[PDB]
Amino acid sequence: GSLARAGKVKNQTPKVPKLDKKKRLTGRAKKRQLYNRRFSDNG
Amino acid sequence: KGIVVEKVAIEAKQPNSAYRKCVRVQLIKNGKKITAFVPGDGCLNFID
Amino acid sequence: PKSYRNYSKTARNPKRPFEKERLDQELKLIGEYGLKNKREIWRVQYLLAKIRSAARYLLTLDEKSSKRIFQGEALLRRMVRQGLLGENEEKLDYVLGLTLPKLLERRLQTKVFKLGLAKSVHHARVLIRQRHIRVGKQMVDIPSFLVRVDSEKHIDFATTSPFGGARPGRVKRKSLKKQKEKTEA
Amino acid sequence: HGASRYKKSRAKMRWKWKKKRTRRLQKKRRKMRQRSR
RNA sequence: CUUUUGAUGUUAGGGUAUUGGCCUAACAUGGCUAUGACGGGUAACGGGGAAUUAGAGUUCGAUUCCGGAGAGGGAGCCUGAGAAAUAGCUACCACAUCUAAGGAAGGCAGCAGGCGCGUAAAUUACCCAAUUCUAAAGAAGAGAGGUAGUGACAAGAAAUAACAAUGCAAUUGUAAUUGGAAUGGUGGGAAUUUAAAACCUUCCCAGAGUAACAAUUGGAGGGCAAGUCUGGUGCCAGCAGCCGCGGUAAUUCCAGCUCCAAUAGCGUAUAUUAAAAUUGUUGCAGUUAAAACGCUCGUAGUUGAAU
RNA sequence: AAAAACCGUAAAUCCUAUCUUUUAAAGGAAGGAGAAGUCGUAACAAGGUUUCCGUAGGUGAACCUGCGGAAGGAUCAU
Ligand SMILES: [Mg+2]
Ligand SMILES: [Mg+2]
Ligand SMILES: [Mg+2]
Ligand SMILES: [Mg+2]
Ligand SMILES: [Mg+2]
Ligand SMILES: [Mg+2]
Ligand SMILES: [Mg+2]
Ligand SMILES: [Mg+2]
Ligand SMILES: [Mg+2]
Ligand SMILES: [Mg+2]
Ligand SMILES: [Mg+2]
Ligand SMILES: [Mg+2]
Ligand SMILES: [Mg+2]
Ligand SMILES: [Mg+2]
Ligand SMILES: [Mg+2]
Ligand SMILES: [Mg+2]
Ligand SMILES: [Mg+2]
Ligand SMILES: [Mg+2]
Ligand SMILES: [Mg+2]
Repeated sequence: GSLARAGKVKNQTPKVPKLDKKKRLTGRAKKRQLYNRRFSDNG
Repeated sequence: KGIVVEKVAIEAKQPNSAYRKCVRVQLIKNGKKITAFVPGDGCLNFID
Repeated sequence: PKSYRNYSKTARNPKRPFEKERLDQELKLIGEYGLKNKREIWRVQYLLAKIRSAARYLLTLDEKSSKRIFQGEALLRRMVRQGLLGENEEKLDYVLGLTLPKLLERRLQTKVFKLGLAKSVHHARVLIRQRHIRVGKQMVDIPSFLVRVDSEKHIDFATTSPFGGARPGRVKRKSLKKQKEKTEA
Repeated sequence: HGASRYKKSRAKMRWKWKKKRTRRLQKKRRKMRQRSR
């Protein structure tokens, strides 16, 4: 039948590159940051 | 493991409306034939 | 044949992955004691559960029974030696009142922070991992080391550390080098 | 399907007529199997 | 069901290392069974044990130790204290080697290694130094055994920063800027370890700033923690274990940003345990949801006043 | 020593006889799913002949009729 429509929208969407670097913290420092954001500034 | 024999399209159940992409496979182990679904947006044309 | 050395696990998963209150309480504890994952909390919970199970089983057993006397004295001695019971509450019924902050207070990290000697609990963890700390003439670099009662008065800097009377590190020596060739030419 | 036969809460075909239809079919099958023996 | 051709016993012998229908002759008609015989199936070697469970239970155990069986499939045999032995011998069935065609040789379910099979599994390495065994018993030998190579089966510990000053919303905190200390990972050389093989530990030299020495895998409607944010598509493409989403406003598709979870780990498939008081002895239901035999008698079974 | 005979232990091959598993097929006849199909209107209200059970006949189809039973009835009542 009409199985030539496969992958229509994937080829339709226009490509866009990603942002530059924005490195993140890993491990114990990340948990420290989460703790400070969720509890320290709130009272 | 198996060898691809045919590509087909299958209807969806009644409240929905689409054509799902599948292949027919003959198994190496015992020669039987099964039907398998190909997941992904355009993954069917990865298959010959 | 197969080797005759064995092994065992030390932690367990919470059976209910997205409970709000448990998650908030765990974040409390992690931020208070400066830990890395939920695995550390879970391993301490495992240890405490084993202790409590032994205590319950002994407490069901008959008063002035032989098994009760032997195993209860052994367990109470272990608990008081670890620094968890005290002096006026060694009765096998105060074992069932032990909480998570009690055990989690005996880590070398918390002790190094509380004994002055470090500005913060994170600073404390960093110093332990860089070979700066001794526990009685033996240098230790593991923050989960649990300190016993008779060993908490011997925590100090290491003799091979720049903070404990030795040569300075790779940065001081390079700065002094560069300064020397600057000032001699 | 014991005493719950002939239970009617959904507008289906009557139970005894379905029974009769099945019996007619079975009689045909028996005759055609006997003819080969 | 078994019993003509030993099935159950008695008598006399034979044979064996010894008892025995183990075998031979004569005699008798016995032996087992609804408390399941005789048969069928097992993707069944049995235990010590393993997984999960409050207590009961359910499911696994080819595989470190113990016992049994076998060496392509069957049968027979020599030596010897010990074998119905297979890196001992003799035949037949299958497979296969060399050849001057007359003939002669064979058995990896021992260690490596190859083909095939498949979703599914490592080096044709070093050594007798340790544990032990054999001998004409210090001194020889041992793919038993040990050592290394491959190895995200499984298990334990544990980095990817910390601090100070200055600015800045609230003593904090840090989408920031400055500046000095502290450290392994990494390269070289040693002291050691080891059959002057390599790990590990310990010293000396060099050596972090976008510390580019740059963390991932799945998700964000509900169950279930986390976005009524932008662009594209328009019942198509696709998503979704389940309910569901998709016709211009798509919180669910395809992307960008941001958040959430676990984290050197995280998803998917099949099987199994709890959840399941949905197999119920503890502990289920049977008027109408599934389910009291049409009715009575009756053997086996289960249960039976007081002294 | 070669070589024979006999009573035994007995691989192997063949012919029959059952049994277990897998499998071909003219034709016949069920079930499930799908699509806007054709014919009627049997059930749900007294559904326009109250419904239903066992049995026995008949008819394109759903169904109709005889004999005995029930209320889960449209009657807890003269
Ligand atoms: Mg019923
Ligand atoms: Mg006889
Ligand atoms: Mg076994
Ligand atoms: Mg064995
Ligand atoms: Mg073989
Ligand atoms: Mg043999
Ligand atoms: Mg052989
Ligand atoms: Mg061999
Ligand atoms: Mg091998
Ligand atoms: Mg594997
Ligand atoms: Mg030796
Ligand atoms: Mg001698
Ligand atoms: Mg999205
Ligand atoms: Mg279960
Ligand atoms: Mg259960
Ligand atoms: Mg239960
Ligand atoms: Mg029930
Ligand atoms: Mg009755
Ligand atoms: Mg009517």
